[PDB]
Amino acid sequence: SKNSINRPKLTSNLHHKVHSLNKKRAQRERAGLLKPARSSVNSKSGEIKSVALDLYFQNKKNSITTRTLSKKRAKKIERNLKYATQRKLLVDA
Amino acid sequence: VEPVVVIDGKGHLVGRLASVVAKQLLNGQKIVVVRAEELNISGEFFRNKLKYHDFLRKATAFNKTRGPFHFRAPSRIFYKALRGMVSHKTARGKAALERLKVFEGIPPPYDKKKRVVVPQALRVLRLKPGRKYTTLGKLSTSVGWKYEDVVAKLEAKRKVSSAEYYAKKRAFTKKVASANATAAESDVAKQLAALGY
Amino acid sequence: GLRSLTTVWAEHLSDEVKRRFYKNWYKSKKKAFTKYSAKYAQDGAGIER
Amino acid sequence: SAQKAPKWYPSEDVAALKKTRKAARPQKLRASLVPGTVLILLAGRFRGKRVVYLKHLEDNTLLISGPFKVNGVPLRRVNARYVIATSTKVSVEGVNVEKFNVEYFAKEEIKAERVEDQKVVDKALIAEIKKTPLLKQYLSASFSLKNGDKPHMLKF
Amino acid sequence: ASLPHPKIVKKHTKKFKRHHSDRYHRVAENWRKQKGIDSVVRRRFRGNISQPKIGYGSNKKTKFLSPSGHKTFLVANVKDLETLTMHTKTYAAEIAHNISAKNRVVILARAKALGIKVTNPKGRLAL
Amino acid sequence: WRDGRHHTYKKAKLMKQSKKKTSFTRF
Amino acid sequence: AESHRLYVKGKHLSYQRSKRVNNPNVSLIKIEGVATPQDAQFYLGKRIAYVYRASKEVRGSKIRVMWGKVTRTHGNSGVVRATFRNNLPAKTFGASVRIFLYPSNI
RNA sequence: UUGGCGGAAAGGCCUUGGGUGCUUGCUGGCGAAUUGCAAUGUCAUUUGCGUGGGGAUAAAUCAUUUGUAUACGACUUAGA
RNA sequence: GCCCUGAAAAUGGAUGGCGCUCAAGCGUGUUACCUAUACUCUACCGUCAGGGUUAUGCCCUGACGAGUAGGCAGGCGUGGAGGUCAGUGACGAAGCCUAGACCGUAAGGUCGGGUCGAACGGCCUCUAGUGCAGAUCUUGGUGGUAGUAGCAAAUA
RNA sequence: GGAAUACUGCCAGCUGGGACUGAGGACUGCGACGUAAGUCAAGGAUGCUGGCAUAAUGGUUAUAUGCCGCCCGUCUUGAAA
RNA sequence: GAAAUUGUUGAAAGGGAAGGGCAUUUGAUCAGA
Repeated sequence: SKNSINRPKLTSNLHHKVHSLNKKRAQRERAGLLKPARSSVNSKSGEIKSVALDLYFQNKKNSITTRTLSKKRAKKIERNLKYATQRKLLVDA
Repeated sequence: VEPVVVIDGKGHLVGRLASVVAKQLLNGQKIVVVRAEELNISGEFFRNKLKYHDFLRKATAFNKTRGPFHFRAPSRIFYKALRGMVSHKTARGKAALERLKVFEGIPPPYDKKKRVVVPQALRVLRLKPGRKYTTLGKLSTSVGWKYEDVVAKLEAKRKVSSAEYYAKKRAFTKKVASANATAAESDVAKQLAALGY
Repeated sequence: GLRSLTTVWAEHLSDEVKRRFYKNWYKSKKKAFTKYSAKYAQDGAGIER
Repeated sequence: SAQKAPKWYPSEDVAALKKTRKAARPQKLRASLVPGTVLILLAGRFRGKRVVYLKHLEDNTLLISGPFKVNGVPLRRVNARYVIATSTKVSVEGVNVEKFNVEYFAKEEIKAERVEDQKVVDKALIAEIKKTPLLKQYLSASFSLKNGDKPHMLKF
Repeated sequence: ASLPHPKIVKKHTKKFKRHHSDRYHRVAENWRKQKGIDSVVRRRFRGNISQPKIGYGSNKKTKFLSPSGHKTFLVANVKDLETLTMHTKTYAAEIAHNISAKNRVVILARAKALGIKVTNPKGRLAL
Repeated sequence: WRDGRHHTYKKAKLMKQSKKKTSFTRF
Repeated sequence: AESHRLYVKGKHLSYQRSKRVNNPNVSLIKIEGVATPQDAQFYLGKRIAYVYRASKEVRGSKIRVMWGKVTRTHGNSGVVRATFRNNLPAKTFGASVRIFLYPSNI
């Protein structure tokens, strides 16, 4: 800032950074990568958060992730869901 | 009370102007200094030239390229005097100094604008008469500023243009004041006089 | 300091100076001063200004 | 057992409050506020609009009319601490503010009762406003702080 | 739901971390008093971490209370639940981590029947 | 102006300068 | 018409501070046209707002607000102390602030 | 739209004419309401995709080569 | 009384810096102002004392709180043992990961999710090979240095 | 000769603005105002009203900004060295 | 199937250190009622 003292440097850099970050946030919002509000129907607030069950119900409804399901855990989930619906039917009747 | 304040450096004292300006920038006011070549310092020329030489002999020994950079221009002298007040090694001080602009002479767009002064920094008001003072263009040309002959040649043109402007404005003002004096004595003007206008 | 505020070129120039402006001469279409030569039209208002 | 038990248990009897010696006492409004006084509003839908002062209510509020005819401000409740009181004044004689109370404004389009009351009061208000020159235009206008205005120095 | 209580204030929400637990992995965040005589943290220099002391203690009327106004009580069965039949406005059940989902439904049903607040429902019960 | 492209190029430079706040004379 | 201002412009200067220590809970405000504590005594008790812009829209606005109060004077030059519900971030030293005329005693 | 000036970083200043609206210089007639006793209460470029304006048709680098150059990069030349 | 001199070297340099000249310096006086874990008021924590009351507890009141060597007291935690919770558990034990939650001044404890696939905890007590950042500590493992030094004797 | 004012001090004189706090939880006591009745600013704040009812307040977390902050242990009169 | 250490992905910061304490803005994330 000594070779150009009458030119702003830091204020311009910070203007650039704030616009930088605002655009990235808006695009991460448009791409649906950020979680929705608390009261939206697709929200998960107060419930349990587990990628295993999320993937289970997604592959039941049935571009690169680290999220898998462990077929072991898939069988366990089917087992426990059979138990759950058995109890619900016993309430049924 | 303005977005930007243009200050004519003529007749001012470097350190006092630096203090008021610094405390204004740190408060958030945008300021633009002009006519730094006509700025003044207290004390005789010899003293301040000796001081600048004392500053000029200071330099990193094992490599001169990374030492105190001795800028010769009056604008840069004033900038040094100012930067020594501000904590320029902080983001706050950087943002403050980025609200400032210093110029030798009055270039555009500030030539077509109003300038002001700072009465608690003027030589004629702060100093006692019978006291030697120094001017910054002379000092800088002594210590190696090679542009004082262009700024005078350009100010001599700016002043002529401004004199034309003033001669036009002054006749317009005469017309306006005469028309107002003729409008006076009307009951509207009497009511305005009663109410203080 | 000193500032350049305008540079004026001639009407016709040689392949030599065009080569100086270019860095791969054997591939180019050699379009260097075409619009300037066109600016050298009837009265050369720009040139004279 | 995971967590054994406490031997002590607090009783769930919640105890009444002590007799509080804090009685409601009526408000003491500042001197500047007197009915028929012109007022300047500093907040709300009608911020910066000059109105008149009519009545002080049981809930510490003030009743004000624009009048609606000139500036578009209806009969309204206003707090006294969001208001500046000018020295300008109008003489209130004949306006029936006796009708209006706090229950008049309970809400639970616009009501014919409201427009009726507003017309019948602001005819009597305009009748006295016409005596002073320019007061209609003054109340029609809005208030704004210009460059170089200092409220601590300004006489209102 | 719970009883009226004084407004809860804590005096220190931040955690007390050991010195240089950020600098070394071998030094864990569990608090340990610095016994050094050359220690600026022990000597309480300006610009250093705070140390725990009894002045930071909480009010006795609001101690052991969660924001609901209840003291937590761990529960593993309906028998431990029925300990709190009276104390519904003071205590709140928390099902232990080792409990299974077929018994958690029983505990939740009895808690609903008795009018008890359970702190950790939806445990192993998303199905 | 020079009337051909200097007009557009200079106004664009000045507006880039005034949006990025990277101007020597203007703020 | 051209102006709809019902506030006074001020500047956020600093926190309450010693030489080497600062109290972020208290801020210092400089009011336009105020030169003395005898004049700032008018502005004591008044409400203060710092208004800033964000990119997000949260409740139908990109404009967010920080409210506070004037509490007392500071020195001889017409500077006042202020306390906010949430302290100001120190990136605002040299930023403009709105001092409203309510709660009014006139 | 006419004409002139301005090169210090001119990028702005003034001027001619005719349109186009407004005018609180003065007098009138309608509307405002429920934002509910305050909540800053939001008012001052285009990159991007509808837009169809919708036509025109450059270079550098690598590889190769030169040696006025060279530790390697770089530099300097040549090649449809 | 103030001012100049009244000797002191050698990397470039410091009334703290900027800089200040009817001072932003010297002397003196009058006010206003800034400001500490200091003083005053209030709340909360703990200790101590004094009182009251069929309960190493409950209530009322007040004064206090620095700390190395060191002393005393109350507590948290680990391995195994006697008793008990007719405790927990393949609808998932312990262990591990966790930008998630909570309780304690803290030691620590508790909850949710993921992984795992077989044993493990609270309480009244007992017992000890019981709590680590150091010891040019022990054993094992892993890095930066680093795609670096270099892989150039004996003719090809 | 007659007053006033300054200065100092007193009022169990009057009045206004601003900031922080609201501990405790049936009653009991000293008191005051009142013909009584009862009322009260008298042994710790009550009353009226609006908005939201959710990520808004708040917490956690990655950063930024203002100020501060020298690397631990041991040894010794005492060192960042 | 922990840590040191390492890779990819995603977010952020970076003008000759980083880390830490008080306070808040900004972004993300989250519980209770």
